[PDB]
Amino acid sequence: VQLQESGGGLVQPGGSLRLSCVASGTVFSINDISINHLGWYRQAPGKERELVAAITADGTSAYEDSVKGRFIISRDDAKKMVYLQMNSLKPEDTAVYYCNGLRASNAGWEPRFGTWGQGTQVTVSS
Amino acid sequence: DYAYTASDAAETTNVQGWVCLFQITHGKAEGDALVVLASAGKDFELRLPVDARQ
Amino acid sequence: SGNTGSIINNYYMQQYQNSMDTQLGNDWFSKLASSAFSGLFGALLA
Amino acid sequence: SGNTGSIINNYYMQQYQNSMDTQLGNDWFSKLASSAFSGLFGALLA
Amino acid sequence: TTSTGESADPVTATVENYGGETQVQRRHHTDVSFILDRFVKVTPKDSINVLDLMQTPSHTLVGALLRTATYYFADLEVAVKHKGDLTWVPNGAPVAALDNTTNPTAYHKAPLTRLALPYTAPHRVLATVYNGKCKVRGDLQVLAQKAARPLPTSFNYGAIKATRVTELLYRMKRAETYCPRPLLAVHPSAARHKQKIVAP
Amino acid sequence: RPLPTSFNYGAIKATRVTELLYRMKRAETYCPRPLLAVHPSAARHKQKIVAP
Amino acid sequence: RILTTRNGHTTSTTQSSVGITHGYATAEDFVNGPNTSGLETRVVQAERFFKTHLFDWVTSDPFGRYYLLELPTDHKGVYGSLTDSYAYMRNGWDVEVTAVGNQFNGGCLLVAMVPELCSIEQRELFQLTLFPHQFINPRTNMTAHIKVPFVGVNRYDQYKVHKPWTLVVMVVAPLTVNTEGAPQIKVYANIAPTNVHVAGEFPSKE
Amino acid sequence: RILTTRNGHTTSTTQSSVGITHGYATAEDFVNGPNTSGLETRVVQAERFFKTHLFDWVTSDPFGRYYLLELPTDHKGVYGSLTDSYAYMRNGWDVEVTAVGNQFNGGCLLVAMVPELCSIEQRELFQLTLFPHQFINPRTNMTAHIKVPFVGVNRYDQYKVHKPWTLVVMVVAPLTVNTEGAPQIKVYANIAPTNVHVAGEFPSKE
Repeated sequence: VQLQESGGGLVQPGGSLRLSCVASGTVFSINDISINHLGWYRQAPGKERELVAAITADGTSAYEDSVKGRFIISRDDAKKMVYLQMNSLKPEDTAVYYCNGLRASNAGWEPRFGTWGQGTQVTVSS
Repeated sequence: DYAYTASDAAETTNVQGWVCLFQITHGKAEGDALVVLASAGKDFELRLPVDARQ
Repeated sequence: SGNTGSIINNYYMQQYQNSMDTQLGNDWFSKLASSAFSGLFGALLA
Repeated sequence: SGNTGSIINNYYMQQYQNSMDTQLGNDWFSKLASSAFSGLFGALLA
Repeated sequence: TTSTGESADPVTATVENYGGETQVQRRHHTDVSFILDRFVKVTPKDSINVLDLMQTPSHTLVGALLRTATYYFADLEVAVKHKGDLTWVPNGAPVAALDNTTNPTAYHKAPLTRLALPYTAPHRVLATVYNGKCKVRGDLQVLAQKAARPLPTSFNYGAIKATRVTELLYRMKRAETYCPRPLLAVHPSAARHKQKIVAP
Repeated sequence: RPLPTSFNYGAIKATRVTELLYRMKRAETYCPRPLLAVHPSAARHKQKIVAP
Repeated sequence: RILTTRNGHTTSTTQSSVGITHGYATAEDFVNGPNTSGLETRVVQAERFFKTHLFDWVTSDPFGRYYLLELPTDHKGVYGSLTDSYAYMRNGWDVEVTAVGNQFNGGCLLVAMVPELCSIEQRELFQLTLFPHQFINPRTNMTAHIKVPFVGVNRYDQYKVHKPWTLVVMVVAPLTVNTEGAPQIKVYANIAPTNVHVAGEFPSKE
Repeated sequence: RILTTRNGHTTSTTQSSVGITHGYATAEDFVNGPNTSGLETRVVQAERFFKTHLFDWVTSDPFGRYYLLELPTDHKGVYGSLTDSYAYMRNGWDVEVTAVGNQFNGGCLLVAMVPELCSIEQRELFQLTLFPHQFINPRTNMTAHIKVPFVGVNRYDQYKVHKPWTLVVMVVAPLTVNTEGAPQIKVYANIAPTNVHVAGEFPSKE
């Protein structure tokens, strides 16, 4: 019911990161599925936590045009895991990432749909 | 015509509503208890058996 | 009257398929649930 | 009356083969197509 | 609707108290005979198995719904997947008889073999719970009482033996149940315990 | 813009599924909608009928 | 002495009740008159209960303290929107006042429905038993019930410029606690319109 | 060819009318079902007309131009408050569309009531005559009239998450003025709910 993440800590800018989503297992209920729409959120110090990307049930992927083209996302449902690729490292990556799910409303994706997450932080400063 | 018994929510999006118990007023009844029970009705009905190992 | 739905008679005699009950000479809950009080108790206005 | 053509009764009771409909107490197009006007409209000569 | 609480008498309040309407009910799916009539898997042992209805796991559908009755009665059907030949033996018979062929023996025919057995116990009814045990040496008493509070031994439908048993499933017919008992659900940790329903 | 999730007949699962076919019985239908054919590019769109 | 009232899809039950008081009439008179041209209509979705707070009865209030409540008041349901959708209305009232303290208290209250009350004199309080009324004596009961019809010099009224009724609650003997009673008592009300009628639709909001 | 309709305390009269079209049924089916427990009720103050503006028919619009209007829309009367006071509703519709230009114009329009219209294809516009419809040809008439019942997969609906109907107006032949006709034409509508029902009251506003 609460998703764990791993692969963060203190890291130097210019490396290569693959954030991993260690889910609690997704006990999620009844056969009403194909609304499986996960995503990633970033959070700034004292500034409202902002979205980064969102994955649809099968194949569509959108990103914030700040990071558009730089990141790659994909999910593996056969084992039920989802990951986040981090290439082209900038100073803008200093934020805490939350592996969570989306709501897919008419205007825009809404948040959990959950209790809360823990998070992993990637702060890079040279 | 029918409604689900499943979906432990731990989330948003209520489907069937809420019920609310209030206390209007009271006279010198501090600390006294009100026990409450539950049971089926005249026209309750249950259908489609399943086995989720609970 | 369990979970059985064929319409053709059984092939074997009833003596071989099941065991036979004898007589000597639940089901209280269906009498108990029928005796429940439904109406209102006090005087009714409006 | 779908696509079924056997002449021997079904083996299982009707309760197990299909689901049972209940009552509360298309097909408008077959009434609508029957009410079409066929004859001629004006006075007819020849 | 007011009434006296202590009296323990049933009382039901309909929706006609505040102007509503009472509708029609169909309760075919909760009958005891219906719901208990289906196969249930059981973890088998290699050579000798004692057919006892308390070996169904308590979390399955049949297991718990059976365990909310104090006394019961039913016939039995089994479905076995084995190698060699399968021999059944009635209630209360010597264990040497598991080797003799004159007892009902089903010769192997693939894939499995389904049988129908009667009720052969000497009592008029069976029981799911029994108050017979009337209840340094720290571990001694622990493992003494733990094995001194099982059920009596004549609560079974017989035994089967084969060269190897791979599957074994039970099915009850003509079920009757007396004197209900508690039945509990999984206790949520959060505000609700939700199954992930069929949904992508 | 998909349909609601309670519009289904259930689910099936197996170690591997290779084929799956549907058949409807006692069908009833209400409130018709459009139904279109392949739009020819030329003066006619012709299937090649059984002929050597 | 149990009594159960019901208005619409709401109910209310009391166990210490001394009856209902029908004040000034037991039925309703002619609703269709020559002044509406036959355009009136009834609204049955508007007849149900709603609650409010009146005051706190402390042991230090002397005889003659009163509380006024003008009917119809600011409401938010469908009834409170009827007064925004139409120009003429008429309806009777059904009131119920409750003061809950244990049976070891002393004192007395007096509730009454007064037509067109405007600043009663001080000596006139001795004669408030001319209007439909009921007492609340903690020794015996805890509830009061009254019923009133529509009165006025006109057959339909404009509730934005005239409030024809008034619920007033007075103290005739002060409260006493005697080390076994409740230290104080809070008074609440419960009101439901009966036999509403409307005419003369308004234009939209803007 | 005069025809006069009346809903509540409002009326409407036309002199160039070719009839009424009853689409998909002529009566209403069972309103009381096992899903409301007998708590529904009718509201007759909610059945009357209201107007709106649709678009301007200019001579430069080609075949295939359409205009969509989702029912029920933002309204301010008593009907627009019903959707704020209750949780389940159901009602049928009664529509009327008018395009006024003199009889020296050319062109044609086609109005139709479509259940659950979501982005019809371009080729599917050639088959819009499967739904209840009527033409507006300035040479002959100036008004259209349609009547539809309540359709849905449920017996009562939640209008905040589902709009079961849609009024769509399409152009089949462009407008021509010919130095004797009006330079352009404005299209208006006139709609009245029929057979409303409600259940499930809400708490107050705040």
